[PDB]
Amino acid sequence: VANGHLELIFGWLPLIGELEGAIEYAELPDLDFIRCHGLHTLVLQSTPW
Amino acid sequence: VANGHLELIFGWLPLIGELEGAIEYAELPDLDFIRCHGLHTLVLQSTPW
Repeated sequence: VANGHLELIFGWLPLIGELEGAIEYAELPDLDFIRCHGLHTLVLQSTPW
Repeated sequence: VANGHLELIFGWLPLIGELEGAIEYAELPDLDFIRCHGLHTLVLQSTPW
């Protein structure tokens, strides 16, 4: 049983490395930019014709 | 007695012939063969879906 379990652990080892490498892919500081806009008006004067 | 025992042993002689023949028959070198099998396995991995 010991020889069968040690072999399985050894075979597991590389997948753990791949998963760890994938973990580092999540902490990459990358993003974009957000924008907004605002307007307002004020009627001044008016007259008929 | 000297003649009777001689006749008796001469009559016993032939039986020793077939007895030695059977003894030789018991030494005949013969035999058959034996053959077997076997199998060991090991799981690799698994994931959900």
